[PDB]
Amino acid sequence: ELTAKKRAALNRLKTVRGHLDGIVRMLESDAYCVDVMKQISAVQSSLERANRVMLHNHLETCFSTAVLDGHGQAAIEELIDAVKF
Amino acid sequence: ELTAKKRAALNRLKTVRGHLDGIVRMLESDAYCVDVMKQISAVQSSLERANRVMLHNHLETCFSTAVLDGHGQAAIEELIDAVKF
Ligand SMILES: [Cu+]
Ligand SMILES: [Cu+]
Repeated sequence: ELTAKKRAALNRLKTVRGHLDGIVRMLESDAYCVDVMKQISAVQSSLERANRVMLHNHLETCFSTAVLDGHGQAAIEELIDAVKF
Repeated sequence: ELTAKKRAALNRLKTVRGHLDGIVRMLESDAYCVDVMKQISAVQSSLERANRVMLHNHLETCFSTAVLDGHGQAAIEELIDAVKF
């Protein structure tokens, strides 16, 4: 069943797929380079926001409750690739 | 009519919209946070590549042929917002 944050991330993502459609569309109509470039940047910024809600969800959620057991090093170590790999 | 670079940017973008679908889908199935986070990052990296092909197209294209006339300052000045605004 679906979190606070995971819902919003999801809706954010849905919103971004439509944003993407628009860009695909204008590129298809041989749109002005700079305009396309700025849409693409708008999309990336929304992606950044969604990813950080994710992280945030993850930390209080799966991350924390690597309280009990092997948690610790493994949760961290793999958390690290998802920041940049 | 459609450029070298603008074609590829377009196909890249089309590819990314499908990538996005997948993410929307897994989030809908309450997917593992980290996995989702890493897809989202994969999408952003492809966006970065597409944007730079754009830039590259723009520079040889509309940017350059602000050779003649008021070109110069205006093309540059507005080019600058599309790097970060
Ligand atoms: Cu998680
Ligand atoms: Cu251009």
